Amino acid sequence: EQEAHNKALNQFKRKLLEHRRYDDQLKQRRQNIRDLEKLYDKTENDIKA
Amino acid sequence: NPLSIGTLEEIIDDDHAIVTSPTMPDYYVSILSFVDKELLEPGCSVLL
Amino acid sequence: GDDELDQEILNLSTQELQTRAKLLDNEIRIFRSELQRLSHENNVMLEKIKDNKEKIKNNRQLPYLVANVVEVMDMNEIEDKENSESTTQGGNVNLDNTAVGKAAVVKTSSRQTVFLPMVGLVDPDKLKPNDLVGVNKDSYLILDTLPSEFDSRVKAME
Amino acid sequence: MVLEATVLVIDNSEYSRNGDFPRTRFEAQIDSVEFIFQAKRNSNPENTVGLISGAGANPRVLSTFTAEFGKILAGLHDTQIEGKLHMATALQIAQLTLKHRQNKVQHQRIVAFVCSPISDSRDELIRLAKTLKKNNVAVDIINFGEIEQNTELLDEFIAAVNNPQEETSHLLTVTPGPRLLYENIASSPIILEEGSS
Amino acid sequence: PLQVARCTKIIKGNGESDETTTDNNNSGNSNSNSNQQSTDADEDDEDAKYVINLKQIAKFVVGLGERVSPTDIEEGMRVGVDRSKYNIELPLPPRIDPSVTMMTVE
Repeated sequence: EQEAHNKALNQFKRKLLEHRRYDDQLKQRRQNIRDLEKLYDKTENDIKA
Repeated sequence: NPLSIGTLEEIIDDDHAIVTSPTMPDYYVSILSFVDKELLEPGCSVLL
Repeated sequence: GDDELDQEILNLSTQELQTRAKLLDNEIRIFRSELQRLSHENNVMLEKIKDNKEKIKNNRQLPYLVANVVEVMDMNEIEDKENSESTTQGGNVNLDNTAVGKAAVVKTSSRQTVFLPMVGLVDPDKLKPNDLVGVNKDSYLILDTLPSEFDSRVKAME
Repeated sequence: MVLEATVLVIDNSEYSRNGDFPRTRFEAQIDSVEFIFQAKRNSNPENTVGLISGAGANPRVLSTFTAEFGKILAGLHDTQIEGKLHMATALQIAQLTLKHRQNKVQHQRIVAFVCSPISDSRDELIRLAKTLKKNNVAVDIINFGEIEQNTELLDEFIAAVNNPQEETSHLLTVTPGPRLLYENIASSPIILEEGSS
Repeated sequence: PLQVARCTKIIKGNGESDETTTDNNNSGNSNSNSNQQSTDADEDDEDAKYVINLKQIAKFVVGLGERVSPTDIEEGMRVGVDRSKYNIELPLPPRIDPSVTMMTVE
């Protein structure tokens, strides 16, 4: 390493990965609600029929 | 009452028969109560 | 990582990276609230899917009439302010009042024709104006599609 | 304690889009609602908490008592942040909320956040505070809005309610400066809250 | 009475196509119909259904009863169905169009 306080930046690199994967999960579950919506609308028109 | 006229097409030897009625619908009837199966045999007109 | 590494010992000071990390603790706190919210919402949603589709599954099981389709003549889809039909009616402001969605006329083997509002699960791509359909015998709604009928002597050719 | 039903009164102001807690004060409050909710459930699960807002300009119920946090959170999403909490209307609706439940085995507790300068007449609120002691209700006033630039009217009401009771009111003072609102309410009594009997 | 019918079409238990929810028959058939489901991913299919046309000339979709094996269902075979909700009780000898051949058996 360069620094011996780069042992502490291993821990911050670790959070960084977490923070950018939680961004990716918020946009995943909004695309999963958009799929449970078309399937809910698909079955709701049958209820009206 | 009424005793419904059918026409007996054929008998089966398990106490049943297939009637075709002149009113259309066939029926898988049972030969039960006050009947000999020796007075049955193709061409009969029956009381259902 | 493109922040907080040996790339940024060169670029920035490492006490700025000490304070960066305690702001990524603040932002993943906000994001953690927001993910649990969206899980919870999908837990409400899946049981509203289950609710609708169980109904369809009673109708789906036996017995049901077997019929052909006269024609799909349709009616304009529902999204309008005055009617949503293709044939002009008396009076103004309608959309569900006597207005109806797409139309399929089906001809029975009990020998009649019924104008039913067609099932919104069965497409117009699944209806041809001769197509052999199921119809629910208790209340006439196009239940499914089935393949074209063949007489027993034609089955006996095979 | 435990066996306690809590109504949260969330203030909605424009004193809460101000930089006083990271990333904002409104975002701080979100974390706080949840921290409260988990502490009561984890102790005993026969504890439910619901949420009212001061959104609009007359308080609406978002959610009644529930054991599901996911409910409280979903309704907090639904908000108006230009609304204005009025205290006097919010104590009366909360008392009514408390009288709408599925079981009456639960102690009566209100935790009302106050994040605006209070500007409701003192004289009325004396009467509403003494109405609470005759129903066996306690009220935990979290102050972080009124310390900042305003007279301390809420202090006197707390004293009024205090009498020998199963659940007796508490005054918790939370710093307004940045020190994380969520951590500070967690260390203050919220589950180790005593009677006075 | 059991209403005498006649099999016009054996539909197989894989590629049944009774659910058209997540299947086709105007461009498909697959070997499933319910195992392609993403709606909540559940099997809501019965194996083997059959097309009878009645002697009343009314066509209906039927299946098996409580002890009716699907190994017994043969084309052009007459079957008995319930006079109420049509379901196969007892299969029956094929054909009923002959009946003047029983008089030439000697």
